[PDB]
Amino acid sequence: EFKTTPVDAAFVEKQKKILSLFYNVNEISYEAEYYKVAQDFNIEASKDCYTNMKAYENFMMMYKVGFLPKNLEFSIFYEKMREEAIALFKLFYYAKDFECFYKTACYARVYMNQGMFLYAYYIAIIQRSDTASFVLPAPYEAYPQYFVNMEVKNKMDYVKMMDGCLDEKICYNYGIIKENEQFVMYANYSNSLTYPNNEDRIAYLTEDVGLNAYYYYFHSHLPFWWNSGKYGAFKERRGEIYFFFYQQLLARYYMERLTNGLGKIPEFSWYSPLRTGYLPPFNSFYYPFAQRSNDYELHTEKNYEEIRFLDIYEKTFFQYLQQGHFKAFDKKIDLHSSKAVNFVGNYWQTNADLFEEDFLQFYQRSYEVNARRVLGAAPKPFNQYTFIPSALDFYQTSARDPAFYQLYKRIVQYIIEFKQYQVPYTQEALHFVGLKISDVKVDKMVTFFDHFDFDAFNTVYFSKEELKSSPHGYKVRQPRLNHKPFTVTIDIKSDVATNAVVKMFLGPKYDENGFPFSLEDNWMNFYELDWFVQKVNPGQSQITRSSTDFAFFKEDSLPMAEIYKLLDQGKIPTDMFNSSDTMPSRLMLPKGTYDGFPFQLFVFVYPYEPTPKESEPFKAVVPDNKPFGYPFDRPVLPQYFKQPNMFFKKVLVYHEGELFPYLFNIPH
Amino acid sequence: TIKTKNVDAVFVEKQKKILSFFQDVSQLNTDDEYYKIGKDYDIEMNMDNYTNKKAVEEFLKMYRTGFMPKNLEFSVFYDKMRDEAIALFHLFYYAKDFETFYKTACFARVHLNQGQFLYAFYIAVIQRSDCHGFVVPAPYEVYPKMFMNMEVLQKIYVTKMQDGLINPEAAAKYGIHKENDYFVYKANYSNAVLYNNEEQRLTYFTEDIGMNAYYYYFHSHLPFWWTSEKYGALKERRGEVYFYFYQQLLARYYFERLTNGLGKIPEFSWYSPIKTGYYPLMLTKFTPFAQRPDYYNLHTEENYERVRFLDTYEKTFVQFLQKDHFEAFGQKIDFHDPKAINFVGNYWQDNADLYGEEVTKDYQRSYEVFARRVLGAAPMPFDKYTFMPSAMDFYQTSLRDPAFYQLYNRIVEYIVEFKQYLKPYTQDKLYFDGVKITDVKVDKLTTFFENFEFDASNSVYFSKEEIKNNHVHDVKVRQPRLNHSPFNVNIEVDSNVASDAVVKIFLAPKYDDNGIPLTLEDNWMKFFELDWFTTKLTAGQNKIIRNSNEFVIFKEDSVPMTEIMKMLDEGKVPFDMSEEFCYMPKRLMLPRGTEGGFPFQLFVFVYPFDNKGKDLAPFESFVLDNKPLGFPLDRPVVDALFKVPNMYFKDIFIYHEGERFPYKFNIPSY
Ligand SMILES: *[C@@H]1O[C@H](CO)[C@@H](O[C@@H]2O[C@H](CO)[C@@H](O[C@@H]3O[C@H](CO[C@H]4O[C@H](CO[C@H]5O[C@H](CO)[C@@H](O)[C@H](O)[C@@H]5O)[C@@H](O)[C@H](O)[C@@H]4O)[C@@H](O)[C@H](O[C@H]4O[C@H](CO)[C@@H](O)[C@H](O)[C@@H]4O[C@H]4O[C@H](CO)[C@@H](O)[C@H](O)[C@@H]4O)[C@@H]3O)[C@H](O)[C@H]2NC(C)=O)[C@H](O)[C@H]1NC(C)=O
Ligand SMILES: *[C@@H]1O[C@H](CO)[C@@H](O[C@@H]2O[C@H](CO)[C@@H](O[C@@H]3O[C@H](CO[C@@H]4O[C@H](CO)[C@@H](O)[C@H](O)[C@@H]4O)[C@@H](O)[C@H](O[C@H]4O[C@H](CO)[C@@H](O)[C@H](O)[C@@H]4O)[C@@H]3O)[C@H](O)[C@H]2NC(C)=O)[C@H](O)[C@H]1NC(C)=O
Ligand SMILES: *[C@@H]1O[C@H](CO)[C@@H](O[C@@H]2O[C@H](CO)[C@@H](O[C@@H]3O[C@H](CO[C@H]4O[C@H](CO)[C@@H](O)[C@H](O)[C@@H]4O)[C@@H](O)[C@H](O[C@@H]4O[C@H](CO)[C@@H](O)[C@H](O)[C@@H]4O)[C@@H]3O)[C@H](O)[C@H]2NC(C)=O)[C@H](O)[C@H]1NC(C)=O
Repeated sequence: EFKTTPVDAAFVEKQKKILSLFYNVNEISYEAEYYKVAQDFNIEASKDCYTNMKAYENFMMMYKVGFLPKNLEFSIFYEKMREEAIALFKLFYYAKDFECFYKTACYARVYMNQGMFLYAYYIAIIQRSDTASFVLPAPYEAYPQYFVNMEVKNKMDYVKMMDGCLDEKICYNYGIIKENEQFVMYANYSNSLTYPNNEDRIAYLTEDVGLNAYYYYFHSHLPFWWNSGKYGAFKERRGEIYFFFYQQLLARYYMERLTNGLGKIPEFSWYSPLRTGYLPPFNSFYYPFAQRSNDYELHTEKNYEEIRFLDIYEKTFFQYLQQGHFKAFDKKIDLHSSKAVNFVGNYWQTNADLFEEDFLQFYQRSYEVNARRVLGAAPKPFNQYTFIPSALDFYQTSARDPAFYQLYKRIVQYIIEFKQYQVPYTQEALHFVGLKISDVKVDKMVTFFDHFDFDAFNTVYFSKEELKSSPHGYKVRQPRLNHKPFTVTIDIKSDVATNAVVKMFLGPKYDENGFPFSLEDNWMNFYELDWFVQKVNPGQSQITRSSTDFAFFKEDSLPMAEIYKLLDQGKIPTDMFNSSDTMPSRLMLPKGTYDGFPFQLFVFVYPYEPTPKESEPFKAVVPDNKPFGYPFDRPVLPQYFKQPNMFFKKVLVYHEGELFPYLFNIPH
Repeated sequence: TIKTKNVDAVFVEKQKKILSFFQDVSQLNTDDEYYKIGKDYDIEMNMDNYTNKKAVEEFLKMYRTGFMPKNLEFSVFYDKMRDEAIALFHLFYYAKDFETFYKTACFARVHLNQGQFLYAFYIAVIQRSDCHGFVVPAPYEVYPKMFMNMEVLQKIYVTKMQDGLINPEAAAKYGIHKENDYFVYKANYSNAVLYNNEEQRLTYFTEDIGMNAYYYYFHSHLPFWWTSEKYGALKERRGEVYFYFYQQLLARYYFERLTNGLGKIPEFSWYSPIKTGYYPLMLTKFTPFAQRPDYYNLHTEENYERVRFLDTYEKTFVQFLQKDHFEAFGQKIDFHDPKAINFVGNYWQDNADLYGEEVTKDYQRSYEVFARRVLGAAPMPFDKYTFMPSAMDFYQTSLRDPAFYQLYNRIVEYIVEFKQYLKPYTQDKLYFDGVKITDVKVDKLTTFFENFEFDASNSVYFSKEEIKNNHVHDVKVRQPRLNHSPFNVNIEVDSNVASDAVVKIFLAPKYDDNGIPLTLEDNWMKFFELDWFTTKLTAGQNKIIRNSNEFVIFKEDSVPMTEIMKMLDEGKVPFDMSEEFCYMPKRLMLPRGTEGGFPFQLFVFVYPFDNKGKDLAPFESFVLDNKPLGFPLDRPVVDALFKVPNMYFKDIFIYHEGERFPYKFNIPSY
């Protein structure tokens, strides 16, 4: 069903080598290539495999000491682990060419903590300019322990131990099936036993594998601990990107709330109990994931110190706001400019750019890191290498915890407070002389659930014999949200002839009241659907635009088994290649109602100014000097959003078939 | 004996026009001149009759957007309403001459919200130079619903709905009488139906109408959102006026506490419950005010972000104190400099001058604003124009709420922490060479309660017929109010050489709650300025007699608007309403005494008046001296370093005569 890209022979050889490191991630095949290359790899005598000598020797000092042991949980939020992951990434990134890169990777895949390897290896592939174009397995196929609820994981573990189904018919009743000599396990989203509250209404978005992958992808595309100088001109906009990402995400998430009768994201206080608990079905074969009960007191003895830190980190920000202008971190900052937006984002992410340095240093403490440690509820790590995990310890599980949206809602609000310093758009900056939208029409917008498979073979262990054949075929089936394709047609009257930018946004039409939202208090609640350039004709014309073409949404990842078959034909999937860090299509729309749920479609047309000729860290970076989210990057005066080149359309989002996903997983 | 002032027919005309906007405030007379001009008035077409072209256009832009609807409650404490008020004020203030000014008010009365209009208009009349010398009715005549509980209000309403008394004799037992063509309504203070805590002892003060109108006057004279550019060298002393205003008022409040056996205003925490609540019995148009129960948790869900703001505001100040010298707001500040008081006060009020701008902005969040919203215990506003009012949303009701005094005492305490950095005055600074006060003597000081009536007609809605016929002034409210007897202060001064001099008179407590004499060291901020004036000393023996009645810090009671119309037919205007409108009322000068005589003390100070280097007369002739406000008690004191022969401390007692409880004035006789 998917867009393909023709791909030559050199590429296929390289892509295959790359993907082969993601097979049976959790054990070592004594007969696989990677193993022999790892053994043949004298790390000692090959300084000249690397661009950077310092990076080489740095890693060696560390490696003579010792790294995180195999099998333990890896998380980039713990200091010593991060420093080790960064050293290994430096190695991957400074590899002279693809050969040295492969060897290093084989070496690491054999002698190192697998989680740490996967983390570093992912990022390296995305960042190395000679690997820029190659494809990666979806995060749920590489780390399926972070995307599988415990019940399913155990069902698989016991099937492996049994060497298959004793009796097909008991198995069937447990949602276990044979298909083409592969096992398929049906999976429910977790019940009130996992979210002991209203937030369980939404488990089908928060547990969704696309959504969690998406977040993992956004991190790997530009990690907080790294410099953004590789993207040149983009560096001046890093904080802008950080805001936009969370604002969009939270806007999307709030829409799911509204359709499930849920309202505003609750606000919290470090000095008070947090209402909404989280109980994850995940474990690290050592500790189960830390639970957070309902009405959990954040301010208990073990958190006194971290809360102190988080409290000033926030209040320092308030003091910025109060002072208008001030020196911070070298700079003299004036909150009336855009060198400001960037700073503000960088401030809140304590990323490398905030310090003007290449990598985060040992001792520069992160607000997000401690926010997450406090909200995560875990007892304090036992030592350097051993912590008790929580959902907030990983990019791939973060989106599962209600507290995650509460934490980012807090940051995003503080940025909105800053945005009140920004001067609002005027009639002249928004009006498109001689152009008018006369109508917008939209096809029926319909959501629904349907089944989706992935290979979870990575959390299953195989024998020496089986390993010789690199084995898979442990598939998880899950209902996932989705929508039917639709067309937006825009009608435009115009006087003369230029390229135009067409932008589409989705916003709520009413609050939980039933009361119309006014733009003043809604601009933050619009998420972008699309961006494209158009040749405008004199007079009357119609722009037709299908959802399947929307610039900010991707098709589903193919599993490796399918990737391998495409590669066999000279093909790869475009979206996994050209745009992995984009949200999946199926999640484009929030679950509707049979009824039809009322939202609004915002259609913007403005003149196109041919600019930037760049090299993109995200697909959110479109070749335009306008802000991200423009014209909804800042406070609005509602009376300038009546230009003829704007159209707000009421749309209703329908739903079809079963409303509850669990009815998709019932036996006979 | 109401202190008069004569005036010409041109003045009379203008004054009538100003007064018209204060009658029948919530309604419109289709037949009146103001409406005809108002309805039809084209601002854009009259661009050239305004000093400031940008203000006209700023206003036009907002007015095309829509302004607050009629009939909703207006408070300056919310961004959008404030911004509309200010764009309106600017229109009033930049009108080229009176004619344009007048016509603009006409337009604004026709088209804008009543509260927003009255607010802007009142300030305009005070600020406009060509209006200097003109008179405005007391705020209780304009917003009478804000100076009375709902009991009286409902009687007024019932009578109006009936178009009279169905049973004069039954009405009598509710304190309602016809007198002339007036309906007269006796009113109690709220403690007569409500004793929910010890703070209700202080109602005849905190609910007093003059005391409340006085706060409103202070704010209108110089609102926080506006520059003080127009007041000359006041600009360099704004923060000083801010501090002193509250310091004085809190001293006066404190006296009322003392004489009612209550001691010190309690300290609070934005993270803890606040003990004493506030149950308001006022109504507005479509809601009651918000209640704060006792033990209200300031730190609930809804206040999280607010308290984070409030908490950071304070700590920023604390950081200033720790630093001594710092750069902030684009100014180098040194806390050893006594002049820093300008910045300190400006910081706490978050006024326009903190930033050196004409007008404050939404993104410059105010401390006082957010503290008021937190302690008021109202729920989140419904939208930008629909809130639930608490006493602290208005200058005319704030003094009613115990929390009000707790809030400003907190700020004033913080300013006092700054004053710790100031070097105490030495002997040489205070010593008047060759001058000694040899005796002070005071007539008996005695308070009493006494009936006072005001026009409450704006609280009522009138019919078509009545409005046409000007029968629109028939509702009076009578209420016992504190007063004291006039008294003389006799001061015998000795000086070798003749010399021009300043004499200051303060009032202070004698003891704390334990009955230890208060020492200057701890209690120099507990002093209340009663009077200042100059005399000429001569060689030898001097005797200065000063009547309380000539104390310059206080004014006489306002006259009703009704008597001003009568006066204006004689070519007269009430002097104290013209030049002395924003002074504290005279009759509340002394705290309520006790039958046995509660102990206070007078401080009398005499010092040299050799010239007049720096003196204020733009704000008004308050500080005819380059001396700090509240000199010689504007910084901390060391007892030994302080006492000087031209100072004198005299023990006095304040008595009370007649009924001690106001409600005893309001019993019907049988
Ligand atoms: C129970 O509760 C409900 C829900 O809260 C209450 O409902 C509220 O009722 C309000 C009326 O009291 C109402 O507000 C009015 O709505 C009018 C219509 O609003 C629409 O249109 C305007 C402008 O018109 C143009 O719009 C389109 C788009 O360009 C054009 O194609 C059209 O052809 C028009 O040219 C838009 O701006 C709005 O967004 C709406 O879509 C308003 O026009 C009207 O505004 C007037 O009043 C303001 C203050 O009074 C004033 O600032 C403004 O300038 C307007 O002035 C006119 O009206 C006054 C009297 O109001 C008149 O004397 C003047 O001469 C002048 O012509 C109102 O604001 C609320 O919309 C509504 N709330 C909701 C959610 O619907 C309900 O009242 C309440 N009932 C009871 C019994 O309590
Ligand atoms: C302001 O606040 C003050 C303080 O409360 C109010 O004062 C009260 O006013 C009320 C009602 O107007 C007064 O009540 C009347 O008292 C009358 C006489 O004194 C009493 O003698 C009786 C009878 O034997 C004793 O038993 C009592 O203890 C009293 O001392 C009394 O004649 C009268 O009776 C009327 O009402 C009853 C209802 O049961 C009928 O039976 C009877 O026919 C008659 O109609 C009242 O009860 C009350 O005394 C006042 N309070 C105090 C403390 O003295 C003011 O009214 C308030 N002013 C305003 C304007 O609100
Ligand atoms: C994902 O989540 C869904 C929802 O939780 C879950 O669906 C549930 O599945 C169970 C079985 O898997 C199912 O119950 C089975 O129910 C049937 C239907 O029974 C109906 O008719 C009864 C009268 O004849 C009536 O009493 C019932 O209320 C119901 O309407 C029933 O035939 C089965 O009977 C029992 O069989 C078991 C065998 O273990 C015996 O222990 C027992 O003695 C009975 O003979 C059995 O109960 C249940 O109804 C579903 N829940 C809902 C809410 O619809 C999925 O299984 C889960 N899927 C996966 C893959 O995880």
